[PDB]
Amino acid sequence: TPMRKSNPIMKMINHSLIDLPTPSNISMWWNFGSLLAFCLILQIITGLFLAMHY
Amino acid sequence: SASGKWLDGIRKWYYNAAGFNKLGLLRDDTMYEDEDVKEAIRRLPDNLYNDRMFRIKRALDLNLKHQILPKEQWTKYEEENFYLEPYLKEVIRERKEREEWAKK
Amino acid sequence: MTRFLGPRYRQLVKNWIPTAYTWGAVGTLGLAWAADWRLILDWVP
Amino acid sequence: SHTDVKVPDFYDYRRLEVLDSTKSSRESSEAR
Amino acid sequence: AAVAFTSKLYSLLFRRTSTFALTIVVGVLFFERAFDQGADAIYDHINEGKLWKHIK
Amino acid sequence: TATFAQALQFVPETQVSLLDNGLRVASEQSSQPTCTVGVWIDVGSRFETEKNNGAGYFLEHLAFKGTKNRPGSALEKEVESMGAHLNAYSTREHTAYYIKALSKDLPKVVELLGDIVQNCSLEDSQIEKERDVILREMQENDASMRDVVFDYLHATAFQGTPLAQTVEGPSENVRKLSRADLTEYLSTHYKAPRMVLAAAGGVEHQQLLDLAQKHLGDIPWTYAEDTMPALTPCRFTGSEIRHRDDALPFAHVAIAVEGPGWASPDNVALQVANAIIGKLCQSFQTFSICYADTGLLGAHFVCDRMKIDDMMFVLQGQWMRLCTSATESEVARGKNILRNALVSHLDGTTPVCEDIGRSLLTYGRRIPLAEWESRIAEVDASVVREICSKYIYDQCPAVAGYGPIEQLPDYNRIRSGMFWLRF
Amino acid sequence: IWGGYSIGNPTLSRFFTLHFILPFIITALTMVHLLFLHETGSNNPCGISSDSDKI
Ligand SMILES: CCCCCCCCCCCCCCCCCC(=O)OC[C@H](COP(=O)([O-])OCC(O)COP(=O)([O-])OC[C@@H](COC(=O)CCCCCCCCCCCCCCCCC)OC(=O)CCCCCCCCCCCCCCCCC)OC(=O)CCCCCCCCCCCCCCCCC
Ligand SMILES: CCCCCCCCCCCCCCCCCC(=O)OC[C@H](COP(=O)([O-])OCC(O)COP(=O)([O-])OC[C@@H](COC(=O)CCCCCCCCCCCCCCCCC)OC(=O)CCCCCCCCCCCCCCCCC)OC(=O)CCCCCCCCCCCCCCCCC
Ligand SMILES: CCCCCCCCCCCCCCCCCC(=O)OC[C@H](COP(=O)([O-])OCC[N+](C)(C)C)OC(=O)CCCCCCCCCCCCCCCCC
Ligand SMILES: CCCCCCCC/C=C/CCCCCCCC(=O)OC[C@H](COP(=O)(O)OCCN)OC(=O)CCCCCCC/C=C/CCCCCCCC
Ligand code: HEM
Ligand code: HEM
Ligand SMILES: O=C1C(=C2CCC(c3ccc(Cl)cc3)CC2)C(O)=C(O)c2ccccc21
Repeated sequence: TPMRKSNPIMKMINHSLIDLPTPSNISMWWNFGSLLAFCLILQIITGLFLAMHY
Repeated sequence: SASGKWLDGIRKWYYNAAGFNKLGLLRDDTMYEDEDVKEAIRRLPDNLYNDRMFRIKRALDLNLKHQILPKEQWTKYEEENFYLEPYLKEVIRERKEREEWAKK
Repeated sequence: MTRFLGPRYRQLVKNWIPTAYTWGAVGTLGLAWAADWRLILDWVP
Repeated sequence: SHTDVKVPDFYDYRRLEVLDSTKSSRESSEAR
Repeated sequence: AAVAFTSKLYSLLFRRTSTFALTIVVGVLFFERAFDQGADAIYDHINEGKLWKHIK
Repeated sequence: TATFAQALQFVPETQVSLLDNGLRVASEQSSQPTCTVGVWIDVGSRFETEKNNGAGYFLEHLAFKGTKNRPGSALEKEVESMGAHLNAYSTREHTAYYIKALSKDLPKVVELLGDIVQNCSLEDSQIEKERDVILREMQENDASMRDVVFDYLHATAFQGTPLAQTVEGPSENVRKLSRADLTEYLSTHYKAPRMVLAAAGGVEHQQLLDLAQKHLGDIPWTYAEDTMPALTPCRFTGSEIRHRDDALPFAHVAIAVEGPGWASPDNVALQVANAIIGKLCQSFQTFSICYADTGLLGAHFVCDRMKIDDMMFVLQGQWMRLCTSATESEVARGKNILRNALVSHLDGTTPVCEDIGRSLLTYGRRIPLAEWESRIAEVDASVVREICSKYIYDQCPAVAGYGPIEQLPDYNRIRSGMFWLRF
Repeated sequence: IWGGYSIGNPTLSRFFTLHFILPFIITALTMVHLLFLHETGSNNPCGISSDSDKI
């Protein structure tokens, strides 16, 4: 087997976002979840910094 | 009476507005696969099953390519085939019978 | 639904009524004991 | 074959509540 | 044969889980009060003369 | 035209009589050219001590091997020249010898039947031949797995009590039992007031009674010195026996609780319950096994090794369902199944004769089908709920398992399955 | 919730503690959300089953 599939943590990552089967025909409306996650991450980082002065 | 021609007129209008014919698809192709529909699809003979699968893949490819078939190849309202209805009616009868047994 | 109208369902509900009102008693008394609800607890000797 | 089967004795562990046998079986069960 | 105490206790109260639970809430209601009163009595008694409740 | 229940009135009566020595004669006449006649005896393995456990099976092996009046194979040749059949059996609690024959042969039949139970020739040579045969029959694994698990169940449930012990007994005993033991066994247990002479078919009752006085009336009746052995009273233990062997294809499992015995009424309702219960696995059954004062009430199944847990879950869930939530519609079906079984069993003379004998030993009397029908008609969902709760709900079971039984749940997990937290 | 007779200093620290802790609960629940999603897979614009054309 490839290391991609050798191990539980790695195999969960693989089933999540490498070898996951996705529809071929989904449109731009399906991009907004990943942007939501990005926004959450941005907020947490900028907040941890602000926190140290408020 | 005339009422038949009138109702069929509005029905044809609604069919052209829906536009799955532009993708080369039949009406029975467009059902959502609940439990009964999946069991009806299980019962199909091989030729119908294969035709359905290819038609659906072709529609998906077109949708990927933001395109449609040539007008010459659209599904016409007057010569369509409701190939799945009969099997579905039987599946639903069977389920109804079992329910009715379950309340006695 | 319309499915669950019939003899078996009536019999089945009757089978579970007592357990239902016993759990009701449990929940009521517990709530009262937990919130020192005087409206009920003032009647306990 | 199997017919030679016999559970070994558990006398040391069993409760006195069944050894003092002057009471029907199922009533004992209830007490325990 | 021998109607014994724990057997009556099993058959009346503990056999059914709802009633077991009800028994438990009812027991805690009364245990709480009895236990508090006993403890407060002991405490008060250990150090009479030094608490401001009575000096008041 | 009649109703079922009305047809039950046309079934003929069972006549019963007594001899002076206390042997009872029972018959049902059915106007046929063929008949079954036997002797049933109120003796079995639960009257044997560890010193002679296995004596009755030994005696059964050389019952038909010769009498004084008919040395050796003469008896066999006379049975075979009539065209008749001869059979026997032995149980935890009963023993039986019967013959199938033409109705013309009743005088000879009874004669032979009396010659067998009073005048067997226990010859040393034949004893040693049977000893070798039984040892050979025990050496190799000549037992079916079903028998193995049911023997294990009796051993764990009735441990420390005579019912735990098997009919065949241990091998250590058959290599050590003597003629003295056999003759003492017979002298102590084979007494007239413990015997029944039963007949079904084209047999007239008074003729049978005359023949019984002629050929069976000299059997003694005076129990002497109360020579009968003292033995331990009944007790049931919640326990498990596990025999692991991961090379066998499939796992066998048996689980019971304690039943009420022959005498109680409740049995009827329980049977109905059984019929309601009886996919995952290959094979499954429910059972009731009755004794004088106790019994086993439970189920037996075979599974692939990866599907034992689910199956136990399903079974215990059905039990809890019946205890808490039964309904009328299913109960009706179970009653009909039970009716069909009762009437189907009693077809032909042999089963009927057998029923007469067993009934007069267990009940003291033949119970007619009409009475059974009246008892069945009274059951209803409320009765089922009540009685199932009375014997199954929150009880400790006896468990036995044989095979690849790693996945058989732990005993605490099984015990916790006997009750519901939501009830 | 006020910790007093009115809005005041004791309420602001409560707002700040809660605002600090909630985003991480949001993160965990997002992971559960996606776990649930990946058991079936994504729907698509046509509303018909896409198992013949997965990439
Ligand atoms: C000082 C500040 C400066 C700011 C500068 C900002 C610069 C921004 C640059 C952005 C560049 C983006 C490039 C993206 C490339 C992506 C390529 C791709 O794959 O795209 C796929 C994606 C489509 O995805 P899809 O897979 O087809 O799926 C979508 C549908 O499912 C498909 O379904 P369908 O096929 O059925 O749909 C067909 C049709 C459906 O059509 C309809 O529904 C009908 C529409 C009819 C409209 C008619 C005219 C209007 C109405 C008039 C009605 C009459 C009124 C009468 C009144 C009477 C009164 C009496 O829809 C379309 O075709 C839509 C195409 C156009 C999309 C426009 C996107 C606009 C984005 C705006 C961003 C603004 C924020 C910027 C930042 C600001 C910061 C301050 O997009 C495209 O294909 C188009 C790409 C090109 C877009 C260019 C957008 C440029 C915007 C410039 C804005 C500048 C001004 C900002 C003002 C700010 C004010 C605060
Ligand atoms: C923190 C420190 C940590 C580190 C410590 C370190 C040391 C740790 C060492 C120890 C580690 C232990 C590990 C866990 C072992 C677990 C074993 C196990 O699962 O065995 C499986 C065990 C083995 O059986 P099996 O072989 O699987 O057979 C399955 C059969 O179906 C068997 O059938 P069955 O009929 O016999 O049993 C089924 C039934 C048996 O249970 C019952 O029927 C009832 C049991 C007693 C009554 C409990 C009622 C609780 C109701 C919810 C709370 C409200 C209470 C009243 C106040 C109302 C306030 C408005 O149970 C269920 O169906 C499960 C749910 C039961 C509760 C129903 C409510 C569900 C929703 C819960 C959330 C509610 C939130 C909102 C509340 C309202 C708004 C505040 O079977 C079970 O299913 C056991 C059930 C265990 C349930 C536990 C429930 C706990 C949660 C209670 C609520 C909490 C929220 C309270 C919020 C505030 C309001 C009061
Ligand atoms: C929202 C706030 C207010 C909530 C108030 C809650 C009110 C209800 C309280 C009920 C308490 C008693 C429930 C007993 C249920 C037993 C079920 C069971 O399975 O038992 C047998 C089981 C297993 O027993 P077993 O296996 O030996 O045998 C059981 C078999 N039968 C039933 C046949 C006898 O026993 C347990 O292990 C149960 C442990 C329960 C522990 C509960 C701890 C107390 C938690 C609640 C009180 C604290 C509330 C604080 C509120 C503060 C508000 C400011
Ligand atoms: C001192 C100044 C800093 C110097 C920095 C130097 C390093 C610069 C960056 C180098 C990046 C790494 C490039 C090479 C990676 C090689 C990975 C490798 O060989 O593993 C591949 C192979 C792939 O797996 P399979 O699919 O099973 O292969 C089967 C093939 N049929 O193995 C793996 O699974 C990957 C293993 C990854 C190992 C990565 C090691 C990284 C080491 C980094 C050291 C950095 C040092 C920094 C020092 C700073 C000053 C103190
Ligand atoms: C922090 C908030 C949220 C995050 C980070 C998040 C994240 C995601 C992501 C990454 C996906 C992958 C597919 C896609 O991008 O479309 C997704 C799908 C989905 N989300 Fe969420 N989401 C959030 C909130 C919500 C809300 C508020 C709803 C509904 C009210 C919702 C419902 C769904 C559904 C139904 C899907 C799958 C639908 C489909 O695949 O067709 N989510 N989400
Ligand atoms: C979903 C995640 C978050 C959202 C939606 C969010 C939202 C907000 C908003 C709207 C404000 C006020 C903006 C303003 O007054 O101009 C704010 C302020 C603040 N947030 Fe965040 N926040 C998030 C995460 C975090 C995290 C993880 C922290 C960690 C400490 C944090 C720390 C702060 C602080 C210290 C302030 C006050 C500073 C200021 O007002 O500029 N935030 N937040
Ligand atoms: O973007 C995703 C997606 C995921 C990609 C990775 C993202 C992500 C966000 C943050 C980090 Cl640190 C890593 C990955 C989370 C969303 C995911 O699980 C899907 O199932 C999916 C399906 C259709 C279209 C898009 C997606």
